[PDB]
Amino acid sequence: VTTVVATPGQGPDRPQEVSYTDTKVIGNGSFGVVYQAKLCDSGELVAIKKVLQDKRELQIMRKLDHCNIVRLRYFFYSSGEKKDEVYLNLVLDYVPETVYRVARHYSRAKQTLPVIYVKLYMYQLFRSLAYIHSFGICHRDIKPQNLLLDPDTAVLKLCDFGSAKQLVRGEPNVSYICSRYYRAPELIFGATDYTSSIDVWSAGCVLAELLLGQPIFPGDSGVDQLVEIIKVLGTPTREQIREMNPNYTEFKFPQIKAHPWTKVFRPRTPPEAIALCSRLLEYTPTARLTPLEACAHSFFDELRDPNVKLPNGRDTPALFNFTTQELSSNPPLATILIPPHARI
Ligand SMILES: CN1CCN(c2ccc(NCCNc3ccc([N+](=O)[O-])c(N)n3)nc2-c2ccc(Cl)cc2Cl)C(=O)C1
Repeated sequence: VTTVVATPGQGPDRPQEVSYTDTKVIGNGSFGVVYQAKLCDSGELVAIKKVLQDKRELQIMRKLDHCNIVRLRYFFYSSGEKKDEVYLNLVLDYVPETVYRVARHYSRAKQTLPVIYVKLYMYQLFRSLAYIHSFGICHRDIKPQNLLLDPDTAVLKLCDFGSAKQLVRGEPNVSYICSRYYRAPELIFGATDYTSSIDVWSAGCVLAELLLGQPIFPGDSGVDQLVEIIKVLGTPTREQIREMNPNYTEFKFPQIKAHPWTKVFRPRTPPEAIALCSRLLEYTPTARLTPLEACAHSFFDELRDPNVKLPNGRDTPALFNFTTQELSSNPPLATILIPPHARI
């Protein structure tokens, strides 16, 4: 029942005994294995991610500090299933749900996720992206499963930095990255010089999925993923193909008309949600809004209303405590982002 381990963790390099109990398996996958546990001293729930080390998550997790990113409490090396292999354990903050599971509850119940939650969850996702992109860090795996959620407080926390990397101009990066459904079209065209706007495309895919109740681009392969994008956005132009990958020149594809954005979504869909979505799911990577510009979109105006409350009656979580680092990409947007009632 009680497991005792020694571990340094974030902040100062000082290993200490951490005792936890009520260990339970959350899930298994590409990430490794994630367990739920309770810290004995405080009685706080935590998520322990055990990963086998062979063949940058730790490096990135020790530097990040944000309200919409799951924090690293502690980290330790241990034994595991495989003898003589080294396993890294990340003790992170526990959040009970995922955007995937919450969206799946509403879909199975023939409902669309309420707009108030679509606004709250997307705003906090873009806010977490504005923060990591201000350090040049691209997540490269934005999807509903990686967006942790606390249903009662409506707090969203971005997790799983196992695909994350600091993008530097001049250094190439792998094109086969991101879960296929949320993969930006530059990556499909084999671009190695892509930017952090691949996460904005992936966030646009998450937004569209919450408005439709099912993935907008459910491709069965890298090639079929592009067919799903073309069926909605229409055939990309030469300029768009050059913008996505400057070294691709061989795209022969039939002329498919774009599906108008008003027709993609159901008639009850708010126009501002559609308008925001059209500025994220753009072929040209530079034409996409930055995460900080997405936060300042008119679709999130209700969150900036002094009288906004969650359906349960609680206040919204913290949305306007922006740091200077977080506003770096566009300091003048602080006028829109921090409303009159939230300033000082
Ligand atoms: C294939 N799998 C099956 C399980 N599964 C799943 C089911 C329910 C929950 N509920 C939230 C529980 N808490 C939690 C989880 C992860 C972290 N984390 O930092 O990674 C933290 N801090 N907390 N999460 C997960 C989950 C999400 C992301 C990652 Cl990487 C790992 C897991 Cl198991 C999946 O999405 C897909």
